[PDB]
Amino acid sequence: GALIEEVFADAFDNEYIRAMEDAALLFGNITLTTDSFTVKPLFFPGGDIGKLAVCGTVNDASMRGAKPLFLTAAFIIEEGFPVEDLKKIVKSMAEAAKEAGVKIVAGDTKVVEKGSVDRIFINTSGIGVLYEGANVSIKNAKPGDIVLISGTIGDHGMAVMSAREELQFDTPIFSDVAPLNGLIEKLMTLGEAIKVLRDPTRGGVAEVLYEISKMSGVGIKIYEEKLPVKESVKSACEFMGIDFLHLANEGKVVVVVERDYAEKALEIMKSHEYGKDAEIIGEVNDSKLVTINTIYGTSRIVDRP
Amino acid sequence: SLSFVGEGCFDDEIKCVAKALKEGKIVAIKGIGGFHLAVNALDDEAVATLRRRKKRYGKPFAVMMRDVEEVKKYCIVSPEEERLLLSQRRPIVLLKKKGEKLAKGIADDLDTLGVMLPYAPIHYLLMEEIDFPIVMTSGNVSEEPICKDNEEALEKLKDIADVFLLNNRDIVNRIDDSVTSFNAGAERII
Ligand SMILES: [Mg+2]
Repeated sequence: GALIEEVFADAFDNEYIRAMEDAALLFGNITLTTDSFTVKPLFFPGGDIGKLAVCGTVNDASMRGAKPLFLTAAFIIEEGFPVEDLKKIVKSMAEAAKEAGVKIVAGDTKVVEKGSVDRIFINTSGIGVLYEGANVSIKNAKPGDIVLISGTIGDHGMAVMSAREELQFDTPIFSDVAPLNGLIEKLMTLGEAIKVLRDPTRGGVAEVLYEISKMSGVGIKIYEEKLPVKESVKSACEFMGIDFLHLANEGKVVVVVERDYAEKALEIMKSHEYGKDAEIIGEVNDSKLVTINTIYGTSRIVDRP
Repeated sequence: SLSFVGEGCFDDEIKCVAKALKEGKIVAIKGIGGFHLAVNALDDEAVATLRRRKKRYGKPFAVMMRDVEEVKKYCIVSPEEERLLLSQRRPIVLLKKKGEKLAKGIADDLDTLGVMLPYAPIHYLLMEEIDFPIVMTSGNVSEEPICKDNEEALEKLKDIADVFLLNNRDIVNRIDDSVTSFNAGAERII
């Protein structure tokens, strides 16, 4: 019941906030985002808090149809946090910024008493610049649009779950942490035909679709058979009765496009290193509902996390 | 008036439905409250193909029989239960079986059967052309609201029904068959 985001929305109420975008669009051409990173454990299969802190903000800074350029990095560190772990985190941050073609230009470091923070938190903010004819917003979905996902669903969520709760599986699960600004850059070739871009992080794919529905004032239909998911994630969830639609991702983007450009958007993704498992997964409805079709045509509402 | 869609048929529309049932095909019938799906309840293959075509069901099928005499052959029917069957309300009544005499796949591993009597003129006419009980299950894939319009049924039930009995009277408000029973000295509606 974190109705803290309701208190936030009341006090900082304005056009930018009401919009509920991945990033604010300022001056018409530059974008601004911020995110905190509180993941435990700090080091997990496929990544760490450092790579996460960069990628997430690089991603958020692109979701508006933008090339991310500059980042801030704020570190809040526990007294006596092992410095060799810190060197590893910082290194991972350096590597991710380099791959993303981004630079950390400002920052802060605060050290707090032992026990005032579990080891280390990191906040990053990001600045990006909009491409020529970019118009990407959670408000932009119209009925008839196609919904795509850039790759498999539920990697990160299940990976940190597995490491954090010591759950052994038949196959180890790795996090999908990646900067997607390169993939987004190739998508933004399609200009205005790209309508919505969002990374399904906290709350997974399900939450994104609902956010698209709420803000665009539309519905979304997805197809069970068309949803990409690694077998390791599939059976891990099937063992615990979890819906992978609710697990977080950190190397994926949900894309809404014009009907005629969907085939092109898929091929643009499939020809990119982080887009090999991309699929057309659904369609934007007239209904203000979020529904999933199984094999043979059995419709049911997607439940909210 | 009635219409018959599917393969060609020379006769009147009821006779065509009788023929289709006899051959082990699924018939989508437009009744009072919507469409329902029918097969010969003594034909194991027909019941099996309906089970396969719904594929997401599992639930037992209700069966329509011609009169109380026919019910008494398959089920235990007390006077209160007979009153519920014969009622103009015309519901499905859940009844205790009297030994396995129907096809497999109707109501397996269960000691009860949902039976209804004819309720529209079309059923009385159908009953004099056939000599077997019929499955009468809701006209839907899975368990969503049953179909009510001709064009809606023709599309939604395309992979289920082989043939259709339609008519040119709109159903305004779709409404399912009732399902009731008698137990502990009172009617217990399901
Ligand atoms: Mg985001």
